[PDB]
Amino acid sequence: GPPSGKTYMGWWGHMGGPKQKGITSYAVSPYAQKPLQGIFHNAVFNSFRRFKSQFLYVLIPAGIYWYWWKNGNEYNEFLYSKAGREELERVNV
Amino acid sequence: AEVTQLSNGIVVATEHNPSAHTASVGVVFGSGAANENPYNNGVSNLWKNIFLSKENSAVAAKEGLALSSNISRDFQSYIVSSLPGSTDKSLDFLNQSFIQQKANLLSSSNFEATKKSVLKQVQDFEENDHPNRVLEHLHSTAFQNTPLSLPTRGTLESLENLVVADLESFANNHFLNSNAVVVGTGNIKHEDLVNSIESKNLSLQTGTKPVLKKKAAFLGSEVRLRDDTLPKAWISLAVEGEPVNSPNYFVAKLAAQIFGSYNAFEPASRLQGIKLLDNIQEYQLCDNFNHFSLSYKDSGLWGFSTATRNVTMIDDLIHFTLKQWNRLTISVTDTEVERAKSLLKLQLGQLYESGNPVNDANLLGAEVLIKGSKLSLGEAFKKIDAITVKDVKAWAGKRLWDQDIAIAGTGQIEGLLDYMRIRSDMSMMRW
Repeated sequence: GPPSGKTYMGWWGHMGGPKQKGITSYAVSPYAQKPLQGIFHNAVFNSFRRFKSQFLYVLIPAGIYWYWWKNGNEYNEFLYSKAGREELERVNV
Repeated sequence: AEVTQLSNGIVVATEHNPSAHTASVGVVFGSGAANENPYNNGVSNLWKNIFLSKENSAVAAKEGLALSSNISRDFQSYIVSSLPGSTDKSLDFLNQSFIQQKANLLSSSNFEATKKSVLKQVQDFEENDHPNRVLEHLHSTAFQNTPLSLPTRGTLESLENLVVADLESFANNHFLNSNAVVVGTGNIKHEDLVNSIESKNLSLQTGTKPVLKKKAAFLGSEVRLRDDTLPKAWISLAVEGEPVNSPNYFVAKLAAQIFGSYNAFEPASRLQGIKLLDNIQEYQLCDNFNHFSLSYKDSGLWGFSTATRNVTMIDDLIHFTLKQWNRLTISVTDTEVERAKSLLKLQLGQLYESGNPVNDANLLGAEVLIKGSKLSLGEAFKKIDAITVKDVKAWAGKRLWDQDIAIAGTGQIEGLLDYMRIRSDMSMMRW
């Protein structure tokens, strides 16, 4: 097969990261490891941490656009009622 | 040949070889590297090297006595070799070296020079001897938080904290009467050694060594010492083996012998009768490997260590090796068992009946410390002849088929995959 260009991911053995030295791993078999030991206290406190650091960036745009949609929908159902029909007459023309 | 044994609190066990030209006489203690907490670690190495110190070796060499020592997981030894006419001189020297005094060996200058030398040797071992430090990390992660995990060599961070008080505390707690066996191998008679010990006094201590609460327990884990600036990729991999005094001792060793050892550069090593070689020689997956069946007092290890330069095909090496390991449970043939019988008779008779008396002294001391008497080689050959294929299949189903493994590696081990594919390759899914 032909050669190809320089990529930024190699394969197992020549992956292409920087050379690393003196960094040791430690892992235990999952047969001697108890899974889901960290669901209780975890799904409460870590989930509250993940919500607290991260909710306000979602809650302010939702608040802005929901308030703007609600004000627009309220103004719609105002001016297509009997009370605002002359205003509908002057803004539709 | 014959091995005799007698007792007075000390244990005197010999092997009168009248054909040999030397005679080794020494004491083999029953403490080892597995009897240290992780803060005084390496104190046995430091006793080895103050016994082999320059002043002590000079005083030994004045009479024509060569010293020798050994630090294992289970047993220490302190062996003095001489001509067969100087067994009294060797006993009196060993008496003067350990029993009669220790303060002249433990002077300030001798201790500081020896601590400097062992710190140099441990650093040189740590950064230059790669397959042995892989095997030491394999022990350190197979048996972790448990006293069989401690290396015999000691660690740099602990060994620079030892002072003379720890040496004396270990000596008072482990160099004892019941803990020791005095061994004479080579060209000495048993009656001469017993009459010469009773001619002196040679009483080491009162005895009754620490119990050591934790019992060794295997723990499947891994450790990865990845160093990209090394030319090879050294990797050991083992399961929980058989300890000594087990009925599956020779079966575990014969299972190690089935897949043998290999060196890719030797021509007669590439032609062995192993079915792993047909898979391993095609794309040159490794440079060497050896299958080991290590047996300790509490537990053991069974696995293989290897080294390779083909760092992109390490997973294929592990894959074909472990599929060959899975062949033991299902379909190991009769001819492989007969071949492993013949080769294990060969290497076992080379090990126990080599010409060197100090190795005989180490082996006899370890065996009569653990199991009270030495099993002679003829009964060992009968026990090897009693093994059938069904025994190997039952042992492999007990110990190999879908059991946890322990992995240690250093060098360019990025090609080595995760723990889970290596663990899941222990069972074939096709059986």
